[PDB]
Amino acid sequence: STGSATTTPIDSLDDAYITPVQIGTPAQTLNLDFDTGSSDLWVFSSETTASEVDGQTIYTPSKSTTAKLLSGATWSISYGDGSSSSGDVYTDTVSVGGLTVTGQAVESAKKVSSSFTEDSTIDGLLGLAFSTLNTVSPTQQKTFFDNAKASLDSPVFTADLGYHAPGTYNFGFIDTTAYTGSITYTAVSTKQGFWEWTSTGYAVGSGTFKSTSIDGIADTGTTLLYLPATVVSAYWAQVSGAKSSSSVGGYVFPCSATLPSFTFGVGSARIVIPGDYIDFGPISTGSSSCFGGIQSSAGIGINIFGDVALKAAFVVFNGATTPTLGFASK
Ligand SMILES: O=C1CN[C@H]2CCCC[C@H]2N1
Ligand SMILES: O=C1CN[C@H]2CCCC[C@H]2N1
Repeated sequence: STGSATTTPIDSLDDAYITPVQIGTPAQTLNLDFDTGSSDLWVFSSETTASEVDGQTIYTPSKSTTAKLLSGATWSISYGDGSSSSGDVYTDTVSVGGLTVTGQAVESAKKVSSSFTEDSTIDGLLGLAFSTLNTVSPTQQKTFFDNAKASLDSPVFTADLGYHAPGTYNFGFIDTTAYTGSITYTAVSTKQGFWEWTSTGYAVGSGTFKSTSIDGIADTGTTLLYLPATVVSAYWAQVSGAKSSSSVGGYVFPCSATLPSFTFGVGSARIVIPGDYIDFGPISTGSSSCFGGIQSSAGIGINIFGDVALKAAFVVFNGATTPTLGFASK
């Protein structure tokens, strides 16, 4: 089997991407944030505290003839940005772009933190990291990809995110019309449960390529590119007036600037992020200070190749017995 679904930016800055997902019988379609940095599929639901729902579409398990309470199971997750959610668990039929899994754990939120309530465009998350990170207790549950894997034509999914435009998540096949050149594959460590790999270096604008190993994760659920402070300083030094602002929480730059590109290495290959992809717009409405798309990972504990980096490439998440990642230009 295969599946193919379009993913759509939630706003004009590409702050996140949402993909429609069918849950239950008859189908209830919710728009989920596909997140290769976590492993829980959770949704706003009829069980979510009413004051914490503001415009999201909810899953109602009592209206699904295929829903079954997973008795005794609970879940609770906290993300790197301080947001969180928790609840109980149903199994139900879940379909993405024509690919159907029966018996998928659908984690129903009883509580969500303020940042989730305040984002009416995101109805929940669909985790695509390794199932070892799934938070369901006492019986850990598998991700949608893990459940689908054996049925897929090939044990892979691909992320093809757009810049200021929709893109595609495919399951079970590699669309050879969706990229240019060849796909360069690179080793993955699953020891932390992430799609963790090592970039071979970077360049700023037209500058010379610096060969240096940069360990990090491919995380579709993170908006920006988070890299070591040395690398990030070298980038922003090329932008007149750019500076790190403690009050804003990262590098800002004059909105009048033209940003340089940033290149990262994948083995001997190179992925070029155009400068415009690094512009996240005014820090507040009407400001002439703009927020940068490349930020330091120093306070995080891991480097994160988020959407800023991934959207410059066609990315293969190869879930074979030894997982690997593939990157192509497009
Ligand atoms: O609550 C948790 C459980 N352990 C991890 C799961 C994936 C997201 C990061 C972290 N947060
Ligand atoms: O596990 C993850 C990857 N996806 C994102 C969700 C929102 C907060 C940042 C990040 N945490």
